[PDB]
Amino acid sequence: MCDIGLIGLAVMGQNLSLNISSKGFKIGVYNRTYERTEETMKRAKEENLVVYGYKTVEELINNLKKPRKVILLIKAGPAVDENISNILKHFEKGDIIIDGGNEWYINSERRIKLCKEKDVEYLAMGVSGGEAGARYGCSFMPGGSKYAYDCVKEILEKCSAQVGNSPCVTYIGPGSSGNYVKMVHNGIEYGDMQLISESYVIMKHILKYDNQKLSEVFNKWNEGILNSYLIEITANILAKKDDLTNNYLVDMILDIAGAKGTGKWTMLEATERGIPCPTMCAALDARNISVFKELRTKAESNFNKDNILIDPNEDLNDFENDLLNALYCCKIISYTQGLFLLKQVSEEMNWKLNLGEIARIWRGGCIIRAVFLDRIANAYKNNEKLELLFLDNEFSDDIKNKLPSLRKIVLMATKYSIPIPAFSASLAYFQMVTSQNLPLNLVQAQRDYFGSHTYRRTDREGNYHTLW
Amino acid sequence: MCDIGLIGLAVMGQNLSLNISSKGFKIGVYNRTYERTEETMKRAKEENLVVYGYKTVEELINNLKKPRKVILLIKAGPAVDENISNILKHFEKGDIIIDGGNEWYINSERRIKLCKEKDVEYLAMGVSGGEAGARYGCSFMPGGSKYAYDCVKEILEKCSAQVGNSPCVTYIGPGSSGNYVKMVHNGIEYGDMQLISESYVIMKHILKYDNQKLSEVFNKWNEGILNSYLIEITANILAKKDDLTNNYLVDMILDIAGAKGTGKWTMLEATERGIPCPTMCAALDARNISVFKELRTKAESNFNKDNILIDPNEDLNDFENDLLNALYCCKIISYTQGLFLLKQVSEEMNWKLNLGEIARIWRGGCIIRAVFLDRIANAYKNNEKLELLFLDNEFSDDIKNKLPSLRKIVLMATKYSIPIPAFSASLAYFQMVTSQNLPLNLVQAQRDYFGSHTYRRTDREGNYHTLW
Ligand SMILES: O=C(O)[C@H](O)[C@@H](O)[C@H](O)[C@H](O)COP(=O)(O)O
Ligand SMILES: O=C(O)[C@H](O)[C@@H](O)[C@H](O)[C@H](O)COP(=O)(O)O
Repeated sequence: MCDIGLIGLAVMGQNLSLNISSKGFKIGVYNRTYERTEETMKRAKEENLVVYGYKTVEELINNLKKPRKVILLIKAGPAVDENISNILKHFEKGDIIIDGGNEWYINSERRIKLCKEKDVEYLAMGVSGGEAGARYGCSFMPGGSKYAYDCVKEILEKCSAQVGNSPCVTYIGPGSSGNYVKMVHNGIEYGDMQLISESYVIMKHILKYDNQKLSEVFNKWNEGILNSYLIEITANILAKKDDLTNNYLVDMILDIAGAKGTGKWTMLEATERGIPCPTMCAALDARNISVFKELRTKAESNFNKDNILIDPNEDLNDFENDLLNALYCCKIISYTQGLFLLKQVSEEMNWKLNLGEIARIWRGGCIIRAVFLDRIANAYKNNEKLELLFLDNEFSDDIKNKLPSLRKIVLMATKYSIPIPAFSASLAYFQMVTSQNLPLNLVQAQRDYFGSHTYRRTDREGNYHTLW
Repeated sequence: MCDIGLIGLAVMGQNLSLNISSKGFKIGVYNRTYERTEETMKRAKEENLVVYGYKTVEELINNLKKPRKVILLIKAGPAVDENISNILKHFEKGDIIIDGGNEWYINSERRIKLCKEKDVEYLAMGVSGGEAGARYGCSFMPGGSKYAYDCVKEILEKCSAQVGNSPCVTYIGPGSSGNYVKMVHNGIEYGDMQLISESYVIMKHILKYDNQKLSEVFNKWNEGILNSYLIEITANILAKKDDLTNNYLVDMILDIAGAKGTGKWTMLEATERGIPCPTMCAALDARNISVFKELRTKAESNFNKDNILIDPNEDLNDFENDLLNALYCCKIISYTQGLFLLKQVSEEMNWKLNLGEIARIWRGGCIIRAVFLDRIANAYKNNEKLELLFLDNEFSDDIKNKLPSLRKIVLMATKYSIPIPAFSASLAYFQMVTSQNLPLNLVQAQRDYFGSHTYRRTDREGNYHTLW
């Protein structure tokens, strides 16, 4: 009888099935369109692996060891609820459903209560790493039933990416906390990509770097503190030549960014809970503005973007190194926002999130993977209740040393009309959060003036209304 | 019998009752606690007006002319639905309920459906102007039943603020469109207040203006193109002396901004629909960051904000005039965002909003009222298909002449570490919306690299996936 089952056999589910099989576990798979089941078994025997395929969910469930465990890798929608409903007709007390898709956390909360009515345990698990990580080692973010986690943790530990001896998996917490952490991972991923792209236009249009010089700089950055998956693939992307023309492939790609929800969800949560995530908004702003390609073209035909002619007396020596420090400084600031969001939500939901553990399993497998995440992990291992990431002693020193470079980059970009919303939003966020006194005193005065909303004073307690 | 009735006698409801009476209409009022109903009648006596009070809602409904019209000014919550149901137990076919509170538009849609099942017409009406506007003239944003609007239009026209002889009321559209327009008014208002507060901190910390000079500058600006309620009251606020100390009152106000939902709702709507509103995020970011007053104090103690020492050879000539032009430029950009939001939402909701009419009724009564809004109303009445506000010929000229001032302001603020998120977000929004090519090509290549999401090409049709 099978150790675990998996429903949903796109390339993601196929690769995870091969991953589980290659680790010595016997796995049964199902997919309504049977050719995907056939493709999985074909790929398994081509790699000398064993994957059992069944034509129905009933036959798959019947071949599962007790306690029965099934992984769901189905595109988000009513097809997930239809499969859960069908599974609950054959599962019994103590069996486990594991949803591995990018889900909105409120949806998983509903499915947890529904399965619990039949005493079926539910694990809502975020997965990061794509098709490659699904096959060779990804980052698992399971949350929900701790009992469910314990029954499957050996599979997750062996199939996840390994950072030294440490598997990239942890018990996130109860309920839908696993979906929430994976959502925030993608939100942070949105920010890193927007910051990298802004570094790309800064060197292209201020330093006049061609695509070959750009790829070299990113590869040089990947050898240092900025070592990361996104910096690495960016260096590869910028050097890629087109095979339909004689241009660079990145110059032939239409600048309309897609998006599938997780970035928007992070933003909705930050707005609703009053948690400031300015770098998040900048990344979303860029993607949402890019959609209106025809309007942007007509708008530029009225507001012509003149070609950037650099002042010959412009001090641009060490500017490339200033940009390195600024981009690193912005990652500290951006991750501070994301980790602050996770901390406040954990406190509001009583999830008891372990931010050091979350940072640890983000060191490999996932998209934001970087040696940067090992520094974050160490910061929270030393202070589990750290309020803001850059208040850690080491990160604080990094900020104090690299912030002048950030100001220099924002200055030059502003002077030459280069849009850098994520860079400037990150600098603004740091300056406001480190300001004991902000101009919201005037805002409060205005609100009392036109709305009689009252205000508080600095020198005494109470709520005061003034006849201005 | 009474021409109309009003339920809910806080200061807003009391003043509107006096307003309706002062315009010649016979109005009956009711409040759950009878103490407020008496107070309304005493104040009516003292102002040589007559307002009829009733002890229960049944007597009020019995004294209404057909078609019966009742105005609701109840604090948002279940009490609104409770009063609606209580009213539906006595209204007949063709009677009208008008809700005037700051309501979330989805909740009004529900109340419109229920009242329509009882054949009672519903009017969800946004109201802006505060206590003074309720008494002497506010901006009414009624949406829903066109039959209900036509039956109550003369009361709304005479009680609204008058710009010349044009009353600040219009039929917004069907459904809850009136609540949505009022919500976006507050969103724009949030942006105006944040931009003004950044002008204040720029002059205070870069130019070293004290409060007397600050008040003089805003008064000076109120005489020119920036003539507006918010600029005017800002001048009064900055000059206001505290009577408990010998300091300026605004300096004794704790910098923790309140917020009661409408600004947050505007951002939630923009985020969910993918409509870029970066200036709204900056306004909300500033208010949300201000709440963390204790963390901000601890943060500055570690990140000491040095005294802003201005370079003696810094060219600050015409800097005050650059700030004037920059603030006016940001208002153009911010209203471009908010009016684009209204346009896109009108399309998606099939509301057929008249942006020229909405701008017209925002010229008086409401908080954002300004001669600026007459220019906006004229721009849309000249071209009802205008897409972006700053694409109007005269607004386009303003951007071209004033955008260099905005760059100069952002440059100086960046150099001297002044957080100005709304100014920088406005400038970034303009530079992105007017960019034919944005670095989202790199983002699209990354998403195809790690997620196989495919990309589009600039030179041919189709969706392409590259083995990078
Ligand atoms: O962690 C990952 O492996 C990716 O982030 C994964 O979740 C997927 O690629 C998302 O769809 C990307 O997000 P967008 O499609 O919204 O850019
Ligand atoms: O248009 C108006 O007359 C005001 O905007 C009114 O709606 C009220 O004063 C809001 O409560 C202000 O908004 P906040 O309280 O969220 O700042």
